[PDB]
Amino acid sequence: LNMKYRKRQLVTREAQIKDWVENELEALKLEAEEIPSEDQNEFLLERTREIHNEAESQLRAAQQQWGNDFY
Amino acid sequence: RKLSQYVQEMALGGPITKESQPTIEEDLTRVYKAISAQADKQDISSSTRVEFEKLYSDLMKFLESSKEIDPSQTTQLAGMDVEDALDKDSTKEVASLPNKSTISKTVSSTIPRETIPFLHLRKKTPAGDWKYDRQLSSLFLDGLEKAAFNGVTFKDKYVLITGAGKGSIGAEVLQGLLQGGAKVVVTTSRFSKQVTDYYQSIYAKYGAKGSTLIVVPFNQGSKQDVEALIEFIYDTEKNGGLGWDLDAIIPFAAIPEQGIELEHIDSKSEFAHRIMLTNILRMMGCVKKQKSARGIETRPAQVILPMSPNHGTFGGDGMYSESKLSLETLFNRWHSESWANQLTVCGAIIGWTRGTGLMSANNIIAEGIEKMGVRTFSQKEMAFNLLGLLTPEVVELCQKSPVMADLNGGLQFVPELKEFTAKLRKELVETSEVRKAVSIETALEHKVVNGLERVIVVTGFAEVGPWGSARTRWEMEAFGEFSLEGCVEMAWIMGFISYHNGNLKGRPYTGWVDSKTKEPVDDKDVKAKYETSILEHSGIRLIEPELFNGYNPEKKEMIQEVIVEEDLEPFEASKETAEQFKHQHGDKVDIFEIPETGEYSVKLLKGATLYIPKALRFDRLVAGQIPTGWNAKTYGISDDIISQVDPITLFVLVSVVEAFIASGITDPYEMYKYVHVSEVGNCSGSGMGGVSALRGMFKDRFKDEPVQNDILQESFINTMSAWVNMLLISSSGPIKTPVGACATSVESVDIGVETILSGKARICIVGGYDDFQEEGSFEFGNMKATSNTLEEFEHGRTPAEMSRPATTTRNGFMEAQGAGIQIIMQADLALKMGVPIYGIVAMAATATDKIGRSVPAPGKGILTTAREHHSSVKYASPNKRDPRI
Repeated sequence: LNMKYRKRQLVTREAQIKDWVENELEALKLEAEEIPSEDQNEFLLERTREIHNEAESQLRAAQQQWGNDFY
Repeated sequence: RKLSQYVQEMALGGPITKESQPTIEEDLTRVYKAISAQADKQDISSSTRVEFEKLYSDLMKFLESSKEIDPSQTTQLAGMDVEDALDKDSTKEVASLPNKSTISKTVSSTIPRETIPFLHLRKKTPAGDWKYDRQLSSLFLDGLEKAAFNGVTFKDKYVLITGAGKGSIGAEVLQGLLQGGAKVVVTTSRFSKQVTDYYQSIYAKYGAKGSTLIVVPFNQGSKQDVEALIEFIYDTEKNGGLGWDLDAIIPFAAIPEQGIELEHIDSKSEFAHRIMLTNILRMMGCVKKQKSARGIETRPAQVILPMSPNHGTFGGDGMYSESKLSLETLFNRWHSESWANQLTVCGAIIGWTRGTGLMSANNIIAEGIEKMGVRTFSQKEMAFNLLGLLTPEVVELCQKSPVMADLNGGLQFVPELKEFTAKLRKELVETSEVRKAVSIETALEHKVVNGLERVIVVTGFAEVGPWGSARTRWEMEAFGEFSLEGCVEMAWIMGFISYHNGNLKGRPYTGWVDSKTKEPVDDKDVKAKYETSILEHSGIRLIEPELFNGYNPEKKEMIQEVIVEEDLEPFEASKETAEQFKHQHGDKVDIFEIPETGEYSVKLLKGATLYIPKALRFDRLVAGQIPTGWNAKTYGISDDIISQVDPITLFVLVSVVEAFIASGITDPYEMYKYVHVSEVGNCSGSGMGGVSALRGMFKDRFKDEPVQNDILQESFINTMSAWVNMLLISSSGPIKTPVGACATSVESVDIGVETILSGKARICIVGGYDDFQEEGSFEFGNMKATSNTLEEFEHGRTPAEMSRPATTTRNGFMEAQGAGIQIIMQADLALKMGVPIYGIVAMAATATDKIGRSVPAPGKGILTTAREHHSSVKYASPNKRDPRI
């Protein structure tokens, strides 16, 4: 806890957030066409630049606690 | 005696050893370990010094209250008339075969010439004078042998001393007893702050385990004051107090009375004879009258009266030695007068002290008198012998018989000391006169040839307190003076200094220097060795009391403007202008004061009893006049905005910009190229006051002196925080503005720090203004917590002090004008082209949780014990909601 602990920082995060970023763009690959590919690059500019920030903010959601909202 | 790195530090070691305080001064010294990081050779050296100083201090818990020992090396003299223009030297050589007083013990024993010793102790002589009896001469020498190595203890002694300050021998006597642990009080004539602080460090350098000190101001002569202090040292605790027993007394003299022979029995030379015995002889009498009234007969009081052997020896004495040789009757008075079970006299004849701090007469020769006749005493630390003459096992002999002890080391054995004094004076100055006459012409014989991410950062701040800018008061905290590069910045404001003197039109040719006082004394005023003492204390001592005349706005402070009412009945028939009678005729009823019409004129006027004017009063107020200002305020501000905006808003206006240059952001439009959608902004200004023209909103309405047509805009408390926006950095975002005064300026930060942890906002400011005015008294002073002189004039005169917290001397605190400012960032952007960084943001205060039925309560455990909540139900095992930490 009160040390430079960072263990539960590295174990239950930096792995599960590391997991469903591999598993999240593939969920978009299930909805890859759905008869777009008239606006695929649109949905790449739409959907894929969302989820990277979602990949960014969810890691920052861990960055509330473990040192910065530690108590 | 092997002193080096220690010595004076070794003296501090004994001083550290003295005030023991069981398990108190252990633990702080025990944390000389703790963080003993062996990475510095200095740290490792002190680590060696750690346990050794801890050792003896562990070995002296509960002991006799320290020594009286002087670990300084013994001394003598060093008078030299050197070769060239280097005429007279001075003193303080090293003294051959000395240093240690233990070495100076036996050296002061078997003395030369043809005498008993270096410090004998005579008595009565069968039916005559003072035969050097060995038995009395034994133990006194043995008492010094019982000193040096052995300590000297002084517990429960409770003595007063007349002896004055710096150069006096009683000064060093005072040094001994506080080291010895007595509780000594001291009188003096002169009383000031300069008198005060000198009697702080001596108490701070010599407070041993049981030592307190009282300074009293008291004139030793003029007997109408001598009774009350002697009363005050003996009164009942349910009166003035200080219920002591006064076990010993040493009064010393004053008043030189020099250079006058028999022909001058006139005035203030006259004043010495009343003060050297006549107040004194009643004082030892009355103390017995005080003592024997209570009946404390088992514990007498021992006096030590100074004597002198040079009676009829030295020259134009006047009445000094002649009143001095009138004391010895006290010996034979100790029989055939009933006071022997209450007092005891033991004389002290002390002669020929070196050491000019003050009153070392003929501080020139000191050395030829150690040859033509081998006799000693160029030694200023003779009080070491005196301090032995208060010690128990000697007081026993003082309970037997009075003691004449010639503490003069043997100067009486030379015949004709007077010319013998002059003979080395008349030759050694004459010897200097030889080579001095040689030196100048020899040069004249020569000279005629040639020719993360939510951490919050302190970024910028600038207080304008009662002193100058925020760079000033750190150094005034750091040093009493102003430290020239610090000093001219203080000297910039108040306008004494006239920076940009003009690169031309100086003294007709070229020449510019940052000068003073724009066009009185503009003359070129160099930044060097000047402006200390040509811009000092007049430049310093105007920012403290009497608050001013002609400042706020007048406020005479012994002349109070109260409106008393009266309804007299004589009549006037005065005159006036038209239509204003009607707001006298609306104001007062018709049956009093029918006007008239003012034919070919304005109107007409008065009549019957009229029931007005409620004239005026003259009233004196005690509690005020303490704080002040700075006699100049316009930096680079826009003129004629300042006709409307004055009383406090300038202070916060000059605050923010000086915070911004300190936080390195000029031109706060510079932020908006770190492009936002500009929803990031405004401050959290605060303060109960800012009234400061609202006085004009009430005292200057229905009384009709010029007020602008809109004052309710600048009436509020957010209106300053409006003017930081549109007249400066011009955001659109959030505005908080707490007040919370008498504890303000933090919740503004603390709710302001809540703003930035939320992503609702970024870079922000906090308030901090307040003000003093006429109505800044009266519910202040009447609140009786604020301040009050006269007992801040009376027992402490002290206009510079006026307030010392945690002292019991506090009677009211103080407040002044003030202006304080801070700015805060998200700290990620503070890494983005750095402002730069200063601090670190910690606390979260401000929840009272206590509802009594009064107001207010200062800070003991009222609140913030809900802060540091951090409970401890059973865990015993290491490593928001979190009830533990």
